Amino acid sequence: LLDLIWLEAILPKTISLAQMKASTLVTNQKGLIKLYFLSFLITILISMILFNFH
Amino acid sequence: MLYIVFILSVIFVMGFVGFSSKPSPIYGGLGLIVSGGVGCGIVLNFGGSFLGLMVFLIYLGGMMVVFGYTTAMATEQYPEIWLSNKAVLGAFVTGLLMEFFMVYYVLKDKEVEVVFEFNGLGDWVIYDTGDSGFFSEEAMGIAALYSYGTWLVIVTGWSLLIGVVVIMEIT
Amino acid sequence: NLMLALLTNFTLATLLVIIAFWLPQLFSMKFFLVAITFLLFDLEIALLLPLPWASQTANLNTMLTMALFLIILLAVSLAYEWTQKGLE
Amino acid sequence: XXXXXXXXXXXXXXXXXXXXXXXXXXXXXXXXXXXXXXXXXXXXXXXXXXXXXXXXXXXXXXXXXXXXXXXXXXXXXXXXXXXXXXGNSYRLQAWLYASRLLQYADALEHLLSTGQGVVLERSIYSDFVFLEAMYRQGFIRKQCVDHYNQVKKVTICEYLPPHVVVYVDVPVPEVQSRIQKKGNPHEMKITSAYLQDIENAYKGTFLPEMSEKCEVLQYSAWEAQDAEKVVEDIEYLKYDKGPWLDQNDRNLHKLRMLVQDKLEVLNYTSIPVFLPEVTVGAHQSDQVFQEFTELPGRKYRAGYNEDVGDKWIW
Amino acid sequence: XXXXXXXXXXXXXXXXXXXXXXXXXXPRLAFVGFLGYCSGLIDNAIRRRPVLLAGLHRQLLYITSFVFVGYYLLKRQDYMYAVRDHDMFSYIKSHXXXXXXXXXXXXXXXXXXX
Amino acid sequence: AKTVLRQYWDIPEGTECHRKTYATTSIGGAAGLVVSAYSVALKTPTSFLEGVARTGRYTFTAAAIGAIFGLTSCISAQVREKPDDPLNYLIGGCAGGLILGARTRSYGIGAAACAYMGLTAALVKMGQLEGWQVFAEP
Amino acid sequence: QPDVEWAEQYGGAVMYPTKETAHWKPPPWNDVDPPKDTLVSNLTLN
Amino acid sequence: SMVYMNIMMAFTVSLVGLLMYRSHLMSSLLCLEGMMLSLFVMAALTILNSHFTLASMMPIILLVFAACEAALGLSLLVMVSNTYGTDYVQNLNLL
Amino acid sequence: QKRLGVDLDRWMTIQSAEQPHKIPSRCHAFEKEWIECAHGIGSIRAEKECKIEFEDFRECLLRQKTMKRLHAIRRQREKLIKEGKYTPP
Amino acid sequence: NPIIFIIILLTIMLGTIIVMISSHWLLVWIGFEMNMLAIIPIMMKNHNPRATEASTKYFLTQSTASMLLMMAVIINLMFSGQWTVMKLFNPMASMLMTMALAMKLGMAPFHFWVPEVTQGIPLSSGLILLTWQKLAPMSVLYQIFPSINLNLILTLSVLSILIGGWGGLNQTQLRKIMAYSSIAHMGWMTAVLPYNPTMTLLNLIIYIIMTSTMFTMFMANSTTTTLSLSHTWNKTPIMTVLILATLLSMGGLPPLSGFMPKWMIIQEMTKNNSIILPTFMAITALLNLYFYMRLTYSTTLTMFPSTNNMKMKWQFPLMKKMTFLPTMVVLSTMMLPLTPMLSV
Repeated sequence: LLDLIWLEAILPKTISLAQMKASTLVTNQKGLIKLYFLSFLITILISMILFNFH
Repeated sequence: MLYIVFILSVIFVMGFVGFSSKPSPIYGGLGLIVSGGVGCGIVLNFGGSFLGLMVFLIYLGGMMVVFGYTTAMATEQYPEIWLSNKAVLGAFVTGLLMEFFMVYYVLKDKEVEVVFEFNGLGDWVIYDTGDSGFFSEEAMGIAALYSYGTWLVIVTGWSLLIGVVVIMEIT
Repeated sequence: NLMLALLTNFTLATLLVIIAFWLPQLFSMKFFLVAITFLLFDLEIALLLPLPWASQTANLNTMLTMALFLIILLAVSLAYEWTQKGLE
Repeated sequence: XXXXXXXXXXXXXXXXXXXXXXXXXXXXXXXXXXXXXXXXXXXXXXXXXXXXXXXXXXXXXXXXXXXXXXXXXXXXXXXXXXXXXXGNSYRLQAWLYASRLLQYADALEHLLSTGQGVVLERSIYSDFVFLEAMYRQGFIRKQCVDHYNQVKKVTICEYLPPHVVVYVDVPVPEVQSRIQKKGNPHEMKITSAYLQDIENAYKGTFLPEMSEKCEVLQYSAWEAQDAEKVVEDIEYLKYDKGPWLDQNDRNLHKLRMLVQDKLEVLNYTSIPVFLPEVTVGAHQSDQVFQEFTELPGRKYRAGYNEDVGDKWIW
Repeated sequence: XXXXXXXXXXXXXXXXXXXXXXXXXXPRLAFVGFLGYCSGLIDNAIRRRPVLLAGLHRQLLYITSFVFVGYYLLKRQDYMYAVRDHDMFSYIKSHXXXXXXXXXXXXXXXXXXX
Repeated sequence: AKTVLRQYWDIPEGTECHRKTYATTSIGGAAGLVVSAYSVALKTPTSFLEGVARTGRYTFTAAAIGAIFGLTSCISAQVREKPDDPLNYLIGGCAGGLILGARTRSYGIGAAACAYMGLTAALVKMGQLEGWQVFAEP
Repeated sequence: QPDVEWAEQYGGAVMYPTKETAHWKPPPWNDVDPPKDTLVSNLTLN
Repeated sequence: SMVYMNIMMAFTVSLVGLLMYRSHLMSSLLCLEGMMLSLFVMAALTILNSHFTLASMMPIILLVFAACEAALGLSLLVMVSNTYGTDYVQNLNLL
Repeated sequence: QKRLGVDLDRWMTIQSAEQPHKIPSRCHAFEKEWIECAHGIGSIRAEKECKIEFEDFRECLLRQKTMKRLHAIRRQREKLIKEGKYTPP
Repeated sequence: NPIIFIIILLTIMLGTIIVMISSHWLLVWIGFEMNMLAIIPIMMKNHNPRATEASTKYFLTQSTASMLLMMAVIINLMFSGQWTVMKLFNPMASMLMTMALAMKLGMAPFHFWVPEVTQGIPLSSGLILLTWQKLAPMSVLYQIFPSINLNLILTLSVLSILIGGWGGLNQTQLRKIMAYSSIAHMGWMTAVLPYNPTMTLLNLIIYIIMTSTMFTMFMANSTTTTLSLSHTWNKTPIMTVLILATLLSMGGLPPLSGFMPKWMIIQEMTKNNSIILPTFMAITALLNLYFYMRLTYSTTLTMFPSTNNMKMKWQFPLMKKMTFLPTMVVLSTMMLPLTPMLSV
């Protein structure tokens, strides 16, 4: 229970969730210049509306 | 009658709507002649004899004329009507309504703006220039000189040497 | 007026088209290299345009070395056009 | 850094009677090999035919590597009595294709620097004929053919000219009788179906070679063994519409750099894809690398070597 | 200081202030000199040559280049640290009000148990 | 806007929470719209009919996280004493990560990372003291 | 020791097996060759 | 002040035009001309109203360099139509 | 500049300089104030002492302070419809 | 490409000098365009269908980016008047200026072109130029680091190591791993700019040398992880020790030179009372290490890439500074403690 599973489950907890977060960037967006430029539309709006700076 | 430059600035934006919208490179190409030719009047009204006609010589009678070749070299597809296409008409109507709604606010002087700067009226204050100089007048009256800016002449000549050499090597 | 002078020519030009229209009732990429060189030379012409209108107040000795310099490189660009341009 | 501003330049002191000639695809029996030796009357240099020990024929120093040191399980006598499952089969032919490609690069390097006519016995544009003949019978699996085609598309396209002069010999179907009369006993008792398919595949190899506007001359068994007839035919025939006539400044300089280095030319020859008849085992690779380093030939490699040469420390 | 105020912009070494005296046979110079010898050991690993230590005698070029550039690089190090301290001491002398002095005390502190 | 974020710090000083719950929806809503804007780059099928469908699932759930977080913080403040504590927001942080398991029928994921989400939510109110600074000049 | 089966896991494809984009093929060894054809090539006139 | 309010709004339309793509690639280079056209009006008026004399040469130099990017980048457009059939932003191989 | 120019000079960049002719800039009276204020290092880096002189320089190019002033006069002149209004010109 | 190829390469070298020695805002625009017209031919070279796609993607994402810079140049005529590259003055101008610089250096919302452009180069010599081009807009940022609003510069640094730390995980292409290694290191570049201008340029000195050593180790042709795998057993075994040493230094590890920039980035940031931001920098730095960790398993482990074809002839590449610079890239921890002052 503990000395092999539960006490181990601190760093494998930050690997199983880390690889899930890793897959959401590499395999995400199957090529296409179209998709990357659609995301740049939002980034300017975040800096102007969502973040209060000028 | 009261305004001279302000009427031409509306036609300037009017020609620019066919760029955010996609009306093919044929009709989209036609926009730069409309916006360019009227755009000269915006420059010319405040002054600049040489610089005002440079748009006609390079931007209109050089830049877009080379763009006339490329439309035939790549993607010709026999020119089509820019009204039947989906989302193209939607982008055109939303493009004009962003500017034409501001035109209605010009009346009663003050208009609402996204920028912090106010517009007000500015008809006689639009030029905002006195007589001052008489003989060899205007800052744009002697616009370009080889003296003082000697370094700028060398690099411009260097960059135009690159263009001829590089484009020949690609093909 | 310049605006009144220009618009009169175009409005009479449009009217001539309607006369004929309304009244009666019953490949190769070698051309591209020529077009590009036109643009690149005309920009050197654009830099060499002020010469008769510019040289009035500025010092001649400072200008002489710089004025010829643009034309020399304009010939060097044509010197690169001699090392096999093509069949054109 | 590469020097092009210097006196040594491409196209200069070349092209005038310096074009490469090839006598390739002439059955299992070496009939083209004898005629190529007499064909070096007009040509300056003549190259030997490639075998299993062809890459190690010059390489570093004189003598060739012994059996396992050169390539693991590679013998021409072993292919005569070919066995299915665990053996040579394909990995000998992949080594044979790599060896012919390596000697072609050096012959092209000999052609570009100092204009001399080099005649090659069996070129790289003849190995696919030798593979497809064995494919008709149950010897090579379908997956190994796709491994061959991937190397074929990459390595060939990098070299600009195929061959200016091509010699294709079509002999009688009773060529096996001529092979039995030969001095080699191990080469004897070869399959008649493989030799017949080799002549059939050569018929569909000369036509695509002629389609690329390369000069080809056909010679029969009665027309074979002639020095005066072969030399006069090549000299009279003019090169036209071929891909050999390329740019002297841009094209010739780029092909020279790839042919100059042996490691650069064979860099694309090794495939990342794994195959059962390709020897993937790392355990055998570690022992082979240890024996090659312990060998008195290369050992330390590149010019300076202890107990072999050693001229100066600096 | 990052931005120049008294020092001249774009210098070969310093030239404005030369009096500092560079280090002679320093332990810092010996480590950069060791790396010059170390670069002449792993170069024979790239181009396969017999013996890393007892191989080609072009190693002298690698040692000298690390020493020559390193001597100039350490000269700037002694210069820049001096200017950093010079502007620091001048800031205290000119202002005086920013710096405060305190000496000799008898203050009670909390004692820990166990 | 940073002015919306500055309003969030002024309310918990007293006892009133009726206007605090209304302010929490705008924080979670606007932050959800950022992720909703990047999801358009994934290429949506057809037009408008499925375009609103992708924006609907992302924005409504993200606003729900902030709204419950604002509610649970005030329930934990009214019950018992103590004005502001990292332990007080840790209970509210667990409830915010609990509703992620209601999005998909799997019972875990949100409940599996409930301690992970609860600790990170507590870290925001760990920096109410002078000890923590996100951005600084001198 | 690592075998050929271990090398196929880190082979040129997507490093990470694909979730949605798996149609993208591996690139060639020394710069890919694209379409040889799909061109006009020589004009005809009557 | 008043004239600048319209051409700044014209600048934002040309900015979005660069960032927008639907099938055709030619629009971007047309928008690059328009962006430099809108910058040309903004530069000229500031020097013409508030006199400089020396600095009035700067937009003339700007006019030259505007065409340099609109020719050397325009030359790359033709190279796409040599490799592919017609110019498309939809037609790309890189990942 | 990350690397400064030594010996040879190629500038003519800043406002209020040796002009092409004898003709001066339109804001040259206000241009001199900003140069004379920010010539020292501890003036623009602090940006508190030169606050008054910069705002007068900002008034010259944009003319925003004069535009709002003329806006109030022109509106009030329009507001006097069917009322007493001054006319002399 | 004969003699004139060196001249084309010289104009990139001369192009950065124009950016380096500058006082005029239009002069750096000329300097950026000197690079624009000179990198594209080396991006093409052999002319490939993948090279045509990469060069067009390199042009369109960068030419529009520099056009946003020219707007900020023209706002410097409308507001503040003077043509000097000392301060940005207006907050309205800075918003368009910093985003134009982010299109080349910040990368957090503008990374999209990098993994496709870096992969699209057919030659190893073109890989050096993209890691050398990043020096040019850094000279601009070092000039105008005050006045610019820190709220929308530090977001370009925090998010970049997040997308850089996840964007290399699902990549086997060797050029693509180094493409996201840029964005990961660019977060450290756009973090020292608000907090003390020094060591920001030393971050380049560490990075550019470390990346130039990396691609020159790939002069023996390798484009994928599996193609770099067959190097220990079939090819030169002693060469892979230097590949191991450079990859270990790419991530944050103390006995190597690559930890020495990471020293002062946190040190100068902690002096400005900020603790919550440098903590996030250190945890995301672990994600960067993972790509190099998997790539060191081509050098340490067996992995079975023996193959039938074997090389006996000695390899002779270009290798300009592939022997002197890796020695500085492997060990400079004791060599450079006081050298922070020497750079700037």
